[PDB]
Amino acid sequence: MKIQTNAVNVLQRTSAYLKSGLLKETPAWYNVVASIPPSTKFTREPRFKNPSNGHIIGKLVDVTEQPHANNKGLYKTRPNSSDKRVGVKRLYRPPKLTYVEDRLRSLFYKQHPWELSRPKILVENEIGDENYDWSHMLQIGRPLDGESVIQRTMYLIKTKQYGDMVEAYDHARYEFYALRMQEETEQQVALEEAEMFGSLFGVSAIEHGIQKEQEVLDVWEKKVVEETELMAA
Amino acid sequence: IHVVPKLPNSKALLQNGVPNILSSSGFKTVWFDYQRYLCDKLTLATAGQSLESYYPFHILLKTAGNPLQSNIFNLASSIHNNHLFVENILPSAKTEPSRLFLSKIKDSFNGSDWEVVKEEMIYRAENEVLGQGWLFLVENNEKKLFILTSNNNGTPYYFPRNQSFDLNSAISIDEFATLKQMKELIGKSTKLNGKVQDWTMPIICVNLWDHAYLHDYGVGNRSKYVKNVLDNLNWSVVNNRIFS
Amino acid sequence: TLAELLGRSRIAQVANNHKPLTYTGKKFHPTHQIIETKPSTLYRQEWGLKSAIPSKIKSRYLVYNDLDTLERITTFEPRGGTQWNRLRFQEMGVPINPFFKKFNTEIIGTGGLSYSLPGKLKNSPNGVIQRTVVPGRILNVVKWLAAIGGFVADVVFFQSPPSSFNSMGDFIRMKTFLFEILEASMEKNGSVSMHARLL
Amino acid sequence: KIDQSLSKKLPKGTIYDPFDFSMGRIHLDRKYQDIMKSGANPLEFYARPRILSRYVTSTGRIQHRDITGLSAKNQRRLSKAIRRCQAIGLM
Amino acid sequence: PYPNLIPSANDKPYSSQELFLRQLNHSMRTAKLGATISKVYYPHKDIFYPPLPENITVESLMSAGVHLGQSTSLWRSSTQSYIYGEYKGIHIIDLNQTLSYLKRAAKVVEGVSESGGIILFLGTRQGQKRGLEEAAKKTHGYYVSTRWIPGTLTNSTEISGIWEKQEIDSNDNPTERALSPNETSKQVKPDLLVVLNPTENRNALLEAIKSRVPTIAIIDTDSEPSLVTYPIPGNDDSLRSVNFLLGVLARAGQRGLQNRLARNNE
Amino acid sequence: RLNRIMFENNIPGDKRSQRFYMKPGKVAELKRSQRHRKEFMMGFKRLIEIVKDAKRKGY
Amino acid sequence: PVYRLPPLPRLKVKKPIIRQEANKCLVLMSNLLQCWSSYGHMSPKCAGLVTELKSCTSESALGKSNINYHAARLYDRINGKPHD
Amino acid sequence: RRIVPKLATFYSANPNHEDRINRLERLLRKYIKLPSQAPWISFDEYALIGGGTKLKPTQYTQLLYMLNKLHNIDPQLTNDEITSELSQYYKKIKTLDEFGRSIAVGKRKSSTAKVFVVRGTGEILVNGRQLNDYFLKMKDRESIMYPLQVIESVGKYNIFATTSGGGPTGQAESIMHAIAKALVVFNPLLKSRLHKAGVLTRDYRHVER
Ligand SMILES: [Mg+2]
Repeated sequence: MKIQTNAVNVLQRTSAYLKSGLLKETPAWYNVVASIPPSTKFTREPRFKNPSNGHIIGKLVDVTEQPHANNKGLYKTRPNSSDKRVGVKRLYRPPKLTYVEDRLRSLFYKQHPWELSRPKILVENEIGDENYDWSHMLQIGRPLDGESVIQRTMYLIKTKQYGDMVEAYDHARYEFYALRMQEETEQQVALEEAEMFGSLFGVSAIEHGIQKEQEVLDVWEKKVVEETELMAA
Repeated sequence: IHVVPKLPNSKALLQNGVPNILSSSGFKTVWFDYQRYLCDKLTLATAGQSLESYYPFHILLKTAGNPLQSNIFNLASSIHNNHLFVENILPSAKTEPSRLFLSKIKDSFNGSDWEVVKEEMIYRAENEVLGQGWLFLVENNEKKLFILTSNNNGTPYYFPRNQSFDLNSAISIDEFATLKQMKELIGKSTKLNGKVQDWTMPIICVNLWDHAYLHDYGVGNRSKYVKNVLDNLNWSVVNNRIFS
Repeated sequence: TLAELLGRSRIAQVANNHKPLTYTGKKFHPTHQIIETKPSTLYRQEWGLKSAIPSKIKSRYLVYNDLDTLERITTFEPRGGTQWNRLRFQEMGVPINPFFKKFNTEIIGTGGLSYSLPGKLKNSPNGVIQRTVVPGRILNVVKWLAAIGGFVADVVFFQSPPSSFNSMGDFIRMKTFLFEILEASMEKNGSVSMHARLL
Repeated sequence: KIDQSLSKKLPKGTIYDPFDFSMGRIHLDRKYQDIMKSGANPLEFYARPRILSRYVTSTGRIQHRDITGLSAKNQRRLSKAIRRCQAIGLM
Repeated sequence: PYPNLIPSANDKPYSSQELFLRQLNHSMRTAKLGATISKVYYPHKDIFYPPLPENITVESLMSAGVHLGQSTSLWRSSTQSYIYGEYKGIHIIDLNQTLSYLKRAAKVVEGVSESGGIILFLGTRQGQKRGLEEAAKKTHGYYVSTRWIPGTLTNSTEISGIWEKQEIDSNDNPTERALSPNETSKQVKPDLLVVLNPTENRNALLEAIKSRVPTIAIIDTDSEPSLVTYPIPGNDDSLRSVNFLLGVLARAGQRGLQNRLARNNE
Repeated sequence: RLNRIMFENNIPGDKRSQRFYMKPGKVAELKRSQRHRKEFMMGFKRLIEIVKDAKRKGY
Repeated sequence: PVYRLPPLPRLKVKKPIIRQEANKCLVLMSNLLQCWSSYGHMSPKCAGLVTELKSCTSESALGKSNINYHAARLYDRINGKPHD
Repeated sequence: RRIVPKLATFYSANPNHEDRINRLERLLRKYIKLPSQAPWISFDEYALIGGGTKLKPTQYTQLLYMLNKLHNIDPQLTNDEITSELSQYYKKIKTLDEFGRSIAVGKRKSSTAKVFVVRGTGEILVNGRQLNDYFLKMKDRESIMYPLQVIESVGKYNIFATTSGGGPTGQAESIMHAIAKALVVFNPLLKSRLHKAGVLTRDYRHVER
């Protein structure tokens, strides 16, 4: 769509109306818009750095800055055909944001597919209210999930307590297991202790599933019988 | 996050505890540490879930019927109970029982006096609560006040989680028949969650947990502690808890 | 900066995946992260994704692939079923150790299905529970196959099937049985193989 | 007994939902129902009528790429191999 | 308090209505005992307790999901300068720019409300009525959420000419003066139009251009920025993000109105 | 079964098409037309599947 | 392969096919006639069918798709047309 | 001073309807917790106060839905606010005579009948004549007896029927209708059952060229 002119210049056209006398009374917005001008450039703006990983956008390494033989043993003595092509488009293409955590988020849930069955709430409470010390995994205001493992891993890396991401990730994994075993034992023992004092529950999870299966299976029986009778004819 | 509520006159509570019941280090154990401990555990058990948006009373009502969430229920119960108890022993926010409260005592406890019902409550707590629990004077939908003793973190609101019977030890056929009737009534509900209606509400709550009396009284002497509690209730709160 | 917060944001916490949302092969374990909403946010179609989910969705759970697509929709399914299987397993009590002391993609131990340790007894008002009883459904005439708590398990009989089996036939699944879950291991594919016995 | 189409066999070791016990599951299964789909060059099988008789019809008509699902290059190579096999007295 | 309720007799139990009032008494006093909830998002509070424009951070815009732009396959490249990057197949909106544009637009709303001008809140997506109504009511403004009749501005005589009009004083107090038919028939044009979903409201934007009304809009990755006087780059698809931005603008308008009443009471 | 074989090998269609001679340009344009119609039906079916999906989710 | 279409004047199915549920009466009648063909006329081996037939045809002897609406409603949204 | 549109919904299609719906929604939102347990104005009468020609049937149904929700709030817990807002939208028992008789009139075709039903022992006179004398067809007598047979009260009532006009069938069925109407008086709880029998419905059919 053509860059529109008549939405951002309402003040100028209104002032022409007022000066000519076509409009008698000044509108209520007139002085407000006069004191707060709209942005009227509507330009494409280049970018020179990827915000996420800090990679510089728009630098060409020269042959002088590659004085050493490449992996195939050949020196670089002249520019290649990629260096000679103007790369202005990269300056305007919105950069792809990248985080190592995402590679480490994919791994965790490949190693623990049943951690995907733990429901997650994506509704944020307030990102500014978070004050976490990742020296430990449990945090007040957070659940225990894969992100706890990964944030602890990143903490361990940035403090150089481990040099390799693999070892930090494994350490975080074992702390996560330590906490999960405690939680599951807490749940089981809480239920056991509740039953030992006369807690009378109604439908459990197993009975819930049984009743839903029954609801589905009744309709399935009816359809099967109807289809068999129809097929016979 | 669940946070411990701020109490009226917190400075005096930290300096001199509750007069006639608790010392400063007793009230610190029962409220400024136990309630903090419970709120931290509830936060860790409900953070990142729906329950984090609900008050402990609503949490315990929501999780009362789900067997696997019992731990959350326990926390949500104790927290709630621990503030029902503290609130009605705090010095202030000379209070006396209202005419309506004593009238309902005479209409419930066979026309008995309040002191006699207090002694009955002492006896009930002494016998039917081995170890940890809660003592309640509760009002049912029949306008009847009766004494309820829960073990550990049973709730006074929802009868299937009262936990008024210790099934670790032997029980009388009367208690077993009561459990059978309650199980049948639970099964009688049509709701898929399997919940029932229960309009019982607590009027008086006493914390029989070791966090309340152990430091100031000792391993025994919980009867003395309960007596001190019931002789020194905040009757403004207790009178407000009864529907007019 | 905004980039660091985005890397730490809740959408970023969900690992990228594009597995089909309508898989019709074999399901051994969850493939998609279950997304939950509170009742208050569901009332306002708010799920923490880019776009409001349609009001038709009354369930509080979904799985999704893409926040937005060329079709101007979010690719999602209003299903959170795999959590009820896991919890049902937790109700059974049968346990399944690599949870004790460059990257390996293989499932580690149980893939988060259960963290219960092997040797423990379930006290009950009767007494110590000797064996775990669970309702189930015999599936087909075959070790038979039974649908128990969201898992397909192998049924072994004491002596032989009863007359109800061949009386009903392919409608045997309509009636509920009681099973003892003997054991539960997990194989390399990530599938749990429970062995039970009819009672 | 009932027709096997109207029934659903839940495999062994697989998790399931109550939905799987329904006509919806069977219907969804119906709607959502090799050597050349690899680095192998089909032009090396021109002397192997058994292999490349799988990619023809009962009458011998080469199957369209919509059917075979091969890449364009491997479709072209497979067609060349089949035609060469037909010419050299095989096939 | 509760008229036409007949209590029960002490002999007989509580009735259903007595039980309701009893549990209400419980709810207001003891149901909230045990713990206070902190740092938890409540959807209604964006509407009734929106922050001031000066207190908005990038973090609170991000928690509302304002940064989540359209799919990269639906990009309108004229929005290139508003974009921070792409992540998970969608464009991310630069929230620093969103904050700057939002403060500018909020100041425009405040200035127009302080001048006694007419402010119109337009949003025609499903669950936007509550926020629009509350923004209008706290700015002494106007809103539409059902449908924008094309020609509502450029053909105001044929559409809005029949509805009633009213004379009001400096304090916005109805004077109850009798208007002439000629006065009633005149166009009453908004001084400011704010549209929450400008992509589905091109008619309103074009009418505002023709009728020369300054406009504010939430500009997503697929929306044309030049069609509005004061764009706000942000997510127009999420009710939380939309309500956050709308509540901010409504509070700015409320502050302008309060200042106007303050000086008119001095 | 035999008739399914016949249609699956386009034997009736080939026999009808071999009845009369068609100029190679007309053959080429008919071929282009038929291929376009097939691809149009494939795209139309994809769009209808998207419509059914969106309807089910509630869009 | 994905075959995207050009901008269409419409998105409409010419003759949408519907769920014609078969009449129970006709199925019962066919089963009864098959029974009489196999086991003889007025056979007692399927009197039940006769009864059922009599019960189902007693009062009455015989005992639309929405795809176009949703396709027209959603075409502009899903067609993937580039922005104006 | 300033001329501004009166309603906050002025720029909507039907501002009056939206304003009224907003007030009703506000009340239904303030008092959402109250439990629940109606001659509302007609569509035209609502059109006068709402959109007039702009008013749409779906809008009127929305109005009725809101008004019904508010009205169904438990009467004991309603307040002056709801009732005040709702009021804007709001739009001889028979007995026996001195002789214990229920008098009723029925019509069928061009026939009319006036019946005196008194408690008795199943006697009946028609125009002062025995039933079998006046009505020769048995099916006419069965028609006359049917309402008493519905309530199993043949043998509990004396009937003094008086007919005129039309022919035997018309007179017998007008007596049937009149008897049913008269019988309702002795026990109103049976009206429904009589209404279910079809004997309280006046047969409209008449000779039409
Ligand atoms: Mg958008």
